[PDB]
Amino acid sequence: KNVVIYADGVYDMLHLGHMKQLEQAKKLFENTTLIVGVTSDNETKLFKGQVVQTLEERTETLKHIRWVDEIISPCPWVVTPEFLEKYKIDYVAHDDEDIYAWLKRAGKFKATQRTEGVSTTDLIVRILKN
Amino acid sequence: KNVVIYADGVYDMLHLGHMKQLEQAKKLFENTTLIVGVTSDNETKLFKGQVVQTLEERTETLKHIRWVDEIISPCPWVVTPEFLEKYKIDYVAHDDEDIYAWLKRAGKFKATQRTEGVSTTDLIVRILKN
Repeated sequence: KNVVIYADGVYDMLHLGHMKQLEQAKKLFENTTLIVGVTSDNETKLFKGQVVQTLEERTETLKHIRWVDEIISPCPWVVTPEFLEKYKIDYVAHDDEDIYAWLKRAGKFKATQRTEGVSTTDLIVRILKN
Repeated sequence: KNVVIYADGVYDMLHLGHMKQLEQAKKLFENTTLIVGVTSDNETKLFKGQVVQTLEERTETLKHIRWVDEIISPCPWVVTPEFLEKYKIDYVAHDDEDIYAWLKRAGKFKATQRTEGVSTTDLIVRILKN
């Protein structure tokens, strides 16, 4: 009955938006194991953009999050069909050409949603006003 | 065998330092309930200083933290002997005239430690360097 969910991300400067998305992934089924993948510094910078926190710093915050059962750190930048078999992953949970088309084709994709404005970036934007 | 621990604080822009301190409070005994108190905006500003996040925002992040079992939000600014009886609190866990002298006199004080440099403040100080 237990369903293995895989949620990968950069998880830089973790905020409420990330936490609610992890909650959503954890609660996709009644009984789950939520594995979180944390992207490497090099690949994040190479493919996405600057990261504030190191891999070690981003990974350590995640172990304090209620919803997180297991962590793969660093994780592969691109999910492969082989990765799913290796870790017995039933669904990939991530926000939504389409690099997820093959997961949806297989019935293994579970969309999760981000929250805007809750970001550590925005909180410093809110300050300074004084 | 279950021990009720009370850890109050502002918990503004929660970072790894706060999370490790909550972990420490949760793990003071083999079996605990960790109650976290979240200070009101007014009293925090009046007695300590500016707060970035609202009470609602500081409280909501805490419900995502593995170690947190219960939340009192808002909490009283000053712990009283009556508060301990009301909530059946066995120990107050907080970093260390001495407003905690009466708790230590009663055997009800458990010191916990903060971590420096892990603060959201310092992370923006680390950036900008680019």
